[PDB]
Amino acid sequence: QMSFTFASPTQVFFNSANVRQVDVPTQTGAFGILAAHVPTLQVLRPGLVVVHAEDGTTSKYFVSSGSVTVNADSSVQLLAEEAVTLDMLDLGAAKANLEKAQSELLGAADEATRAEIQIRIEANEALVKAL
Amino acid sequence: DPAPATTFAHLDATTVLSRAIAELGIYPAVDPLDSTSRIMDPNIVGSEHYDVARGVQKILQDYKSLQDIIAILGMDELSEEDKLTVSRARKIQRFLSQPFQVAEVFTGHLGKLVPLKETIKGFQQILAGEYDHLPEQAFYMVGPIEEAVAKADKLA
Amino acid sequence: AGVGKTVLIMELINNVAKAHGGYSVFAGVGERTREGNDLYHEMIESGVINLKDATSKVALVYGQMNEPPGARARVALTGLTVAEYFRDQEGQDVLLFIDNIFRFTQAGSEVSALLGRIPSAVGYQPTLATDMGTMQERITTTKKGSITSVQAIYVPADDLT
Amino acid sequence: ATLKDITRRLKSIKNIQKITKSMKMVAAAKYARAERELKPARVYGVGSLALYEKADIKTPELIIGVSSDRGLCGAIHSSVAKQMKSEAANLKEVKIIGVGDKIRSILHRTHSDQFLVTFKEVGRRPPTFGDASVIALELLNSGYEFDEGSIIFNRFRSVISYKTEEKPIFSLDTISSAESMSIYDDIDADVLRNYQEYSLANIIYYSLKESTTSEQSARMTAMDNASKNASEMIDKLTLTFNRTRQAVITKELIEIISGAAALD
Amino acid sequence: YFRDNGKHALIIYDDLSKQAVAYRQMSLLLRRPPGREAYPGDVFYLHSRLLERAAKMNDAFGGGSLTALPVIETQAGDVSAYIPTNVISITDGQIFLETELFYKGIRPAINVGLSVSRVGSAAQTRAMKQVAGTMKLELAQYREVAAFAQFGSDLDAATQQLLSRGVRLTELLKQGQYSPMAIEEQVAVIYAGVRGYLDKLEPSKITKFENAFLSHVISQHQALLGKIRTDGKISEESDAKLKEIVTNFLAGFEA
Repeated sequence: QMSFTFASPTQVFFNSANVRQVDVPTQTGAFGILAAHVPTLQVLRPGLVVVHAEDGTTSKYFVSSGSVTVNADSSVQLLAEEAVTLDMLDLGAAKANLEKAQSELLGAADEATRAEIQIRIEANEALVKAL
Repeated sequence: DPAPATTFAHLDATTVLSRAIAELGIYPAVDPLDSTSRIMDPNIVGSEHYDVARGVQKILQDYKSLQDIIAILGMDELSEEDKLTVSRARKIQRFLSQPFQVAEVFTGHLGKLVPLKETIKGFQQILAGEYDHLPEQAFYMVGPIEEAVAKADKLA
Repeated sequence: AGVGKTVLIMELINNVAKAHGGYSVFAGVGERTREGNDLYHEMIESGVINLKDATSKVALVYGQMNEPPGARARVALTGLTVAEYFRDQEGQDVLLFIDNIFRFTQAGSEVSALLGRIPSAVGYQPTLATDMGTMQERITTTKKGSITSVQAIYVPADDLT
Repeated sequence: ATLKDITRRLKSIKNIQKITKSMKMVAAAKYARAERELKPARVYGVGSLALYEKADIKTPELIIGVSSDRGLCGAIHSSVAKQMKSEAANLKEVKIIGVGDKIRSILHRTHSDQFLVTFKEVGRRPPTFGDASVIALELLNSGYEFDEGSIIFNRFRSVISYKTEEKPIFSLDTISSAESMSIYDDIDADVLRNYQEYSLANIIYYSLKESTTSEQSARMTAMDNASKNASEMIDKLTLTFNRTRQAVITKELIEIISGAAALD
Repeated sequence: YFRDNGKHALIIYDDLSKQAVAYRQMSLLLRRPPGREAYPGDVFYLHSRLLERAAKMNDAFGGGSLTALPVIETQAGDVSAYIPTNVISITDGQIFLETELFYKGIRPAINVGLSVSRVGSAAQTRAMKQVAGTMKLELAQYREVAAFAQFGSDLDAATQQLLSRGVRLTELLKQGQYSPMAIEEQVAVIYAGVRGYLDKLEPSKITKFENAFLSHVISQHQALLGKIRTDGKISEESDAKLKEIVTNFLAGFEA
């Protein structure tokens, strides 16, 4: 088991819940968080939290960013800046956003500009993943 | 009241025993912003007296100004220097509290009488904030400042 | 009032009068004719005013504002006097409704004025007290009944001492 | 001070009193709001501390306190003001940061010189993560990092208590790189920093919220006492009132009687 | 004379205060002990004696009346004054006016809170009564919550409504100088507000509405107005009719 604390500022989704495993889009990339945990620190990327709750059921989220905190403990802490269930996101919009993102990039011309835009692209695209 | 009002003209030293103060328990119960003496002067009785007093008179005077705002507000969100000073003013107040040798029966307390110098000293010190790391009540019903000191120990 | 203060009063008048065989006096002190008029009708209305039998539980005395103060000044005493009748003679434990005795007081003060008297504080009639003492001391329980007072009182300027 | 004067008093005092209560409710309402809102936060922020909670850090070396923008609440300010300074002697790279300004307004005396930056608005606008990030962000860019950073905030506990609490902020990846902290991670002084980062925001958010929660109840409280205080005073005046009130009359009546016993 | 001629007359005593002065003066000149504030004792009595003569008779007199509007004018921030005291005890309620509202523009500017008709309903129309009970209520709480007029944002919506609503009602009790109305209209305009159609509207537009609306109903629902003038209550029919009118009108007005 792993006590998964999955929370965002806004809410706690899982709170030290004996979830078997959670698959996260750390900025490391993907990652399959299992029952006990490494002392490891991870950074969250825009991708999904799929919370394989020790019961077969798994909840989905897309998380933008934040941290997973990977304890020596079986306690796993997803502190997502925001991780939302995709439920509250909209595909149509996603497209529109991505379009914009892609539109913007083209005039993004300071590294930072590019980068942020790219965040949008990347992000928006990454919403499209599961939207 | 016209009667006293007139009277003042004839006075040279005014002793106002102040019931408010009395209510503060204090015996001495005077209020010297009231109790004034024509002959209280930087002149007649030294400026030290006057000044040490003026600071006091002042501080008190200010304090007097403050208690009312404080009455609502407390001094809580009101400047600490003031807090200090207020407390000091008060301490000075307390330090003025002085036992009655005659009325040891009445007071319990055993009279004190303090020659001038130790008087000066006292205020100057308290004024120096030197004393102030101390309890207010330490200053209560003292004799010379030492006695407050003594008392401070006895407290803490 | 109009809460049914007066009603409450009526109910009370009823209750004692009933329950003890007691009775009531209504002394309309500096009475507003208007209110007593209104009221009149209310008792009538309430039927506590019995008119077939005027065996209402109350004898009504009204001593309105419009009457000279000098007159108004006395009406309680009057009431008292009746009530003594009822008390002693009629054995009764009278309820004395005095309404508004403050207005009595006030009348006293007016009275004083005319009487040119040096009066009590704020100009209040001097003898307010002495008047009161003898009167208030008249109100009591004998051993033949009691004259129990219910006093409507208006606290002047809502000021009390 | 004729009745008039007094009325000036009275009038306004009612108002005050009233106000206090009104404002009280207002405050209390906010306070309530903070309380609820504190819930996820508690988790979240407790979360923030995760690592650290699972991991001691040190330095031979961002002292920062957290306050509200405004007073008219408890001794929140006083505490922090105090306790930052209370520290401040001890440490090398002495530099201080103040979030809120009821600390800027008290811790300013010579913190006019030892602040690094200071932050304005806190409450009167409920704290957010969003915000937390903001203040966090620029905070980074600055050559002050840890002198060992500490964060001083009001840990709410209950409406009866908060504790100005403090934690230390290891604003160095580096020793976190060092130590056994070396293998509390087993994965980069990069992302470290980007957590060091993130947790600074998380905590900031957190802190902010605690701070404000504490404050809001203190203000609420503050409004309580005052208005009672108000009440008694009114009462006292009211005597003074009538008395004098009559006094007038009396004096005047005097004047009448006398002047009517002594007209031309 | 009118009263006894069954008829109903209205006397405006504007004002006994000045009379009192004169009289006092008179008294004093009479070298008589006067009373409080140098004013006579019977200046009440005098007047009590006067004012009791303003009355509504029984039927025997044709039921007549003399309706009295005595005036005593606020003692520039006081009314504790003797004569007021008196009068207060005499009159059958009292209309406290305060300037401030006037100054706010809130005209009329009454200190309603203190204003009283010790009577009330006998002096009413059901039409009015039916709503007015409630109105009184709406003000009452509103006054209570007007307490916290500062804001209330930071508190509940209900009460925020009450404040808005209240403010709206204020507009309804507002009236210009040389602008008196008649009853149905009055209730009419109250109905809208009391049906809270205008909460969305802001006070400024209330007035605006009201006129327009008024003139509107005057035009169209003149039909209805004849009836209402008749009806003495508000009629179910009228309610709906009114409402429908209103809603539509409202819709136009707001539009």
